[PDB]
Amino acid sequence: SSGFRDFLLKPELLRAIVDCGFEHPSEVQHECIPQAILGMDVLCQAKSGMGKTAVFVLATLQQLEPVTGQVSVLVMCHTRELAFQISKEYERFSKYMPNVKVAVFFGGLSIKKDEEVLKKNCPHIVVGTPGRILALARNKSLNLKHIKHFILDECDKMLEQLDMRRDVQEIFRMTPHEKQVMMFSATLSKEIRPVCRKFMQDPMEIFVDDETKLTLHGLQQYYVKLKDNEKNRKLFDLLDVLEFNQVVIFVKSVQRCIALAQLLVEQNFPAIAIHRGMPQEERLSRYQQFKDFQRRILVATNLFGRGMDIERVNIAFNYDMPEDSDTYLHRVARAGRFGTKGLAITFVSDENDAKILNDVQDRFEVNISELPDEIDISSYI
Amino acid sequence: GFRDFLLKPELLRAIVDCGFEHPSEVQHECIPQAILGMDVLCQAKSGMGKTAVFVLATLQQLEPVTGQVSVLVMCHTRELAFQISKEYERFSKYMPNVKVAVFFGGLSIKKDEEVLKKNCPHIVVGTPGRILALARNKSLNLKHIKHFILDECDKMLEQLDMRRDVQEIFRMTPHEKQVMMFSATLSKEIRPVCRKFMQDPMEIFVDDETKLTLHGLQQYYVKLKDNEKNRKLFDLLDVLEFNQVVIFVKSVQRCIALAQLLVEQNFPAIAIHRGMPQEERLSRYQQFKDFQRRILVATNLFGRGMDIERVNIAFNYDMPEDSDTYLHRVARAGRFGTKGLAITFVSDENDAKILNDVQDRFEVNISELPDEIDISSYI
Amino acid sequence: EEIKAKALDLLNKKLHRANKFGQDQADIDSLQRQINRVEKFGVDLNSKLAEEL
RNA sequence: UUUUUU
RNA sequence: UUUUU
Ligand SMILES: Nc1ncnc2c1ncn2[C@@H]1O[C@H](COP(=O)(O)OP(=O)(O)O)[C@@H](O)[C@H]1O
Ligand SMILES: Nc1ncnc2c1ncn2[C@@H]1O[C@H](COP(=O)(O)OP(=O)(O)O)[C@@H](O)[C@H]1O
Ligand code: BEF
Ligand code: BEF
Ligand SMILES: [Mg+2]
Ligand SMILES: [Mg+2]
Repeated sequence: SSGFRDFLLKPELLRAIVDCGFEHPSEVQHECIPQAILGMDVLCQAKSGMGKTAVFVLATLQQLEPVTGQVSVLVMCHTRELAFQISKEYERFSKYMPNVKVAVFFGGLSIKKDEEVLKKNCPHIVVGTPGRILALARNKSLNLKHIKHFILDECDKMLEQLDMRRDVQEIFRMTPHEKQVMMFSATLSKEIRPVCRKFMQDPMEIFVDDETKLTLHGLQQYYVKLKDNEKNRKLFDLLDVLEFNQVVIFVKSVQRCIALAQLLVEQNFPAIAIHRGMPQEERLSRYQQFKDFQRRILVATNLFGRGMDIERVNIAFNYDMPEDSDTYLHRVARAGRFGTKGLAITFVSDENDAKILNDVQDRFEVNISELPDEIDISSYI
Repeated sequence: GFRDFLLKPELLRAIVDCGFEHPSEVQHECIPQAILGMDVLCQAKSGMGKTAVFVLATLQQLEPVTGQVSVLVMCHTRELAFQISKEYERFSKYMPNVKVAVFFGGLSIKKDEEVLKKNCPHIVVGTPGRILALARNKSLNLKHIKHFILDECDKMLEQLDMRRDVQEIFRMTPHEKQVMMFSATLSKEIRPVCRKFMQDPMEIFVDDETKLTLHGLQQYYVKLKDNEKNRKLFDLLDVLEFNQVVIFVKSVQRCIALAQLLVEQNFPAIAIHRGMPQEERLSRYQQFKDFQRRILVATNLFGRGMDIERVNIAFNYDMPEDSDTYLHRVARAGRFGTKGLAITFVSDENDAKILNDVQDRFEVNISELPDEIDISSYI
Repeated sequence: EEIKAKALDLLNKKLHRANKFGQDQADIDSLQRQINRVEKFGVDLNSKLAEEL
């Protein structure tokens, strides 16, 4: 056959990819995987939702030699749900490598469960969030001196945060100096390339520096001008006329997330909410039912703005304007995964809202038409 | 045919104004004799113009004298007295020197004395209780009346309390006068009671009661228990097209509850019954006849006499107590021979016995309600 | 779903009676906007439409 | 019961 | 807005 055969991956890895239904690699996979399995450090930037996860999952599994009772791979990201998503993704590609063990560690759940996992059934791959991982390392429950692969996803966001940056630096110090380091994101500010660069020796550099190509040309993106009072009524009408399977609606605070979710419910919209402050077991149950297509409407903070891969999200809503063009590009990317078509609607409330939307329009050479009153169902799905 | 009656031209002008083209049977039979001042005991078919008979006959004979009341008309309910008074105004359109007035309870008697002392009418319509009170305190002078009319006379004299009041009012009036009584039902037992008020009167009886039924009415029934009555009515009110309906119940308390429940199903229903303040009763009655509301829930207060043109359906939510009540009640719809619908809820075996009593007595068929009916067949 | 279909029956009667008895046009649209929303989704037990239940 | 000055 | 407590 053709396609993924070019890499000469392990047969049990290739049998996993077949069961995933994938037919051909994306450009980032073709470019980055063959170098990644050699042990090279990589700094990878590529179009949103184009298969960055499978790059470091397949490459680590390819290079992995399982050692019983010893953690060889560490993968970290900025949100607990993303770490959960990455762990299950590791499980689906290690489907035919029964000896490989994967675990996920994050806060909001008892540390003793994480400790019991480590001391009773030690994994070869650990994914998790910087806080809990660092806590387990200081605990000495998590032995990080056998680490051969150090992976950061959404690395620019993880390193734009100095409190999180120092935590990942403190975690980085307790790992062997000779090991692979790979960092992934769709956004790489020219400011933060050196910050990631300090973590690697002679990395391969995948850059999209000229951001003409960062846009998802399979998405139709519009906007509407309206007051804050008109935001809710316009949202209600749009949710009534537009046909969709699933929708993500982004607000700028926890207060707005809870209030809009409650207001949608009282209008008989089966809306769920996810945000920090929920019990972690509850927001895991709410993340799963959205992923398993048991709820149609999700209201979220920027907690859901990056990396989330939901199969049936057709529309993305900017009920509040994103803080920057970085956050905008990741939120709109929650629809149209792997280049399928979708829809993105942005609310322009005040001066600063139009200020940012003209920035993102200019930065990407994109057209954002004012929203027409009738849209083809063929257009966005 | 109204020309032959030899009425006053203004009176004849009022007849054409309200659109009458041909007199009814009761109008042909009774009007010429009633013009002459003869006592009349009249029974006639429901809604076939008995009111016009004694309104026109008294207006024809009336020789107004500014200080005195000449015609007294009484009936059993306040709203019927109100209806009759506006019927006098309607036929007094071209007789400007004629004054009419209505007196009934539930309104201040001082205002009734005010109209008597300051602008005394020639014709008074009222209910026996208020009329008796005005006559005893001497505000109402009954010594000049020359015409004494009872409408729904059988019901008015079957009530012993009301018969006693009417008798006392009668004894305050001159012996030389015309007395006329009207109803759609005149029992064998009550005819002599009416006759004792009269002297050699013309008698109009319907002894073949099979011709008291309105063959322009479709009459059906449904067998139901009291639990099932509420929503069978709900679906019937949804399915059947109508201009106006009247829904009859057996008590004031049931009238309040059913009306309130109907509004909460967003049927714009109104209720009339005793215990409503009379201003609310009249204003509620007026808007229903003004076509402001479509659904009326009522006790027997509305069970006879009431003349609303667009009542197409009459509902017996509770079984009428006897066959007379059924006859008058069902006749609130299909006025003057027009097409209407009648639906009766039969609750227990006694209700079925009452229904069977009705269809035997009138030789009328009350078939079970079919699942779907034609709009033209009752409109 | 037994709740879903029978919620549609209450609305299909409120809408019917609103038309039959001359309701305000805002009410007609509000009921229809709710009917089509209930078909596109379920019945949320915490919704204010659960007042009738 | 319903209705009839209070 | 997110990241052990
Ligand atoms: N070669 C491929 N063919 C088809 N789908 C793929 C391929 N690689 C990845 N995908 C799918 O694309 C979706 C988005 O991938 P993800 O790794 O979340 O994107 P990114 O991390 O680049 O934002 C996932 O559901 C994944 O299964
Ligand atoms: N000759 C006629 N032609 C048409 N309508 C009439 C005629 N006589 C009376 N009516 C109407 O019939 C309706 C009911 O009459 P009504 O006197 O209340 O009947 P009854 O008192 O005999 O039950 C009234 O609206 C009246 O205007
Ligand atoms: F850039 Be992908 F959506 F993680
Ligand atoms: F007898 Be009629 F209906 F006054
Ligand atoms: Mg990702
Ligand atoms: Mg009459």
